[PDB]
Amino acid sequence: MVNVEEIRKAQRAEGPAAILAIGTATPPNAIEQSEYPDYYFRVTNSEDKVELKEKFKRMCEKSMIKKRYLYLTEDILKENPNVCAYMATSLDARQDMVVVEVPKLGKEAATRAIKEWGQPKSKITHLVFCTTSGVDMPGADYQLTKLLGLRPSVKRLMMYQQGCFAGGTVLRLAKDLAENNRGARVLVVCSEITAVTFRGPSESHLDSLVGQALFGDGAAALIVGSDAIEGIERPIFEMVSAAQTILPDSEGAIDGHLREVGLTFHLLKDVPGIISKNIEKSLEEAFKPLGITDYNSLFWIAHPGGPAILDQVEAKIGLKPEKLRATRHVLSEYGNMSSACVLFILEEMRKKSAEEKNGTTGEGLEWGVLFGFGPGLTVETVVLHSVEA
Amino acid sequence: MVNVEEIRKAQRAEGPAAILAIGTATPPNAIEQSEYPDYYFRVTNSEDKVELKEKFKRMCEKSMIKKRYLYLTEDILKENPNVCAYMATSLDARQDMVVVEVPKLGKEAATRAIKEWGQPKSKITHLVFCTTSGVDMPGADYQLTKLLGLRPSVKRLMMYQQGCFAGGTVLRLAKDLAENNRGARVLVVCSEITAVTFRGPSESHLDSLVGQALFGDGAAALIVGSDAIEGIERPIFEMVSAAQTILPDSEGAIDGHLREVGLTFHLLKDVPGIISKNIEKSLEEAFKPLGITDYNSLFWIAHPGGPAILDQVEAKIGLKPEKLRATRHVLSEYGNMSSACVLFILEEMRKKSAEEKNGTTGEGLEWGVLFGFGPGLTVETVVLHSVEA
Repeated sequence: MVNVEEIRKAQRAEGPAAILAIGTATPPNAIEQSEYPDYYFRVTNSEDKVELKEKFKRMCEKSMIKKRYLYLTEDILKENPNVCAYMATSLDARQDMVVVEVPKLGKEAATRAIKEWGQPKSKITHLVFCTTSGVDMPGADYQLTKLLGLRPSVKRLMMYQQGCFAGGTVLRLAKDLAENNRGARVLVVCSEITAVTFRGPSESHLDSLVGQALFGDGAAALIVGSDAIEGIERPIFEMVSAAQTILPDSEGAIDGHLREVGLTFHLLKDVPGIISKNIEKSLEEAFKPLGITDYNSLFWIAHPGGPAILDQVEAKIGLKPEKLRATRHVLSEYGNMSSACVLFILEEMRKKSAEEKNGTTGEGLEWGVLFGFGPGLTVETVVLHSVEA
Repeated sequence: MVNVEEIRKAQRAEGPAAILAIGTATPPNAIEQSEYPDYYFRVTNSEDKVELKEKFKRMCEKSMIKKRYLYLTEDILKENPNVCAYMATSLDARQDMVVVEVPKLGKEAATRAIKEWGQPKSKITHLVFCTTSGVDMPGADYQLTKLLGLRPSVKRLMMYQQGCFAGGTVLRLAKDLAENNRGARVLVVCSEITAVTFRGPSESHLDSLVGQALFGDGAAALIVGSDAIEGIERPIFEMVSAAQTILPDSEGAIDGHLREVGLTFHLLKDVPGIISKNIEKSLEEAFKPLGITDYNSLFWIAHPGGPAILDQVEAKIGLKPEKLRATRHVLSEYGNMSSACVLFILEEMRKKSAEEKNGTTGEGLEWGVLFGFGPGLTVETVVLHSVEA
């Protein structure tokens, strides 16, 4: 009767997966980085710590961040004083905020992506939801499904407690979902809210302090699919390959623990040095098979974990000073939004390329690379193809 | 130069994903269910609550569970008295146990699966790790990678805080990973440790009490891959399709929150009734395309959330009394091991089928169905194809 070989050929999709739409959203309130050290040491009641404040001023001035959007307001902090301490029990209060706000912000981003896409919500077949802020059952994927009114039977993948590399991961995931399933349209959402990590300062833990200087909130959403319907859907970027690796002997370079005091962060040794030392190996594995050896001929998307990472990668690889313009722009305007960052950078890049009338969505270039960096020292490497503009 | 269309055709695999190996592992200590009511009310210092103890006795006697394996021993509870209270802050103590024990147990199962597979560990290209017990960064996937000595560059998917349906989810995930990537061999691990949910009894929360009667520990591992190398690798079950849906108007049927007191569980209304009312719709969606309408002609794997779910599905669908033998056997010998359960049942089924000299790994039958049930009231439905013996 029926053969699994024929079933398999019919159920799989045809060509490479493409990003068909992008949307972004942030909390309403942006705080200027120039103002943040005064603000932070005030609402954490740490004005006594003059030495520490001077270090944090340097951190914020060095961050190359102009502003960040933050769900956490002074009013919310007044209501939650255990969140303001370096270490006070506050996991429940932080969860109460984030289990609601993460899918809410994610919905805002998704609605925008779906608007650009222009297709009925009912055509979405898959949902990949990613966050590093909070956990619950059922998860944020379920909540977003309900908020948006997606079909029941949407195939969901809930990616919790992922960390900063996961912008690459959700792309790796959506690629396989879209390419292996003929009519698949994958909604991808990364939604990040720093209420789970915000805390007061400790002179014993300066690395936690740098986190307070860098992390901001935001959500990004994509529609990903193979075999775009002509005249109706329009690819923006196509995916070619997606890799992931653990950088050698980088054990506790970036750690995060979910405790009674919320999510703690540890950031040790030469994270910028570790990434810079190793990144060319990931470049070569990705591009040597394509016959590409000049990395300046690529359009670049890198997770802006901090400006020192970008600077040292640029110096190591010998990138022209403007290659990381898009990445530095979202670092400047949004700060480090963990997993969502890299997707904001894709949006920045295709918008700027259009306004500057480059020939393609990737700054006029054909091939590009997207990097996520995060705990494990994990690096995600996605090879992208631009589309003619 | 090179065209992405040809690259795509070369980089994807040919046939359907197959389970190539199965391994399981449990903590060393099993507690007889006949002894559990006395034990539990003793170590939680609740012997005063005679009324509640009799209720719990009814629960354990009704559970159709003979024993469970438990990482938590009386010695560990004595060292962690805040875990024994119904409500005491204890998340840190539970995380400390589970962030270590979950990948440790997973490694045991994985080593067993790899032994059966018989191929070098270095041939593993992907790792899907699933747990509902604890979260950390980097995750249990990173830890398992380090424990097993997998290649860096193994492509990892860390599935946290998933719940009891996730045995289905990891199959759904591994299917797309294996089928979309030509040489891919996917290590799948589900590892579940109930130290995160163990707590004392409360007459105000009887639904928490049923969890104390049902949940046990365990880990299961699979190797999944397409295009098995003939004479070297041996498919056990092949995957045909994988679906996921949210049962209508089942809102708070199964909830779990991760709080300062650990993981709390809420289990409301007629979970068995909700599942039974809706399950034929998932059967029909899965099997109508294959021309199959007699659900007794399938080999069955169902998540044993409780014996009432099994009994009511059986009655509703009109299943022969022996169809759920394999599922009921692992319920009896292991209890409810959340996401790992369904994988233990696959192992039971193919082992029993072999010892009974049935014509196939699925009790002599060609087609089968695997169900995962969990929060959202989510049901995962996987269509399986057995292999000749």
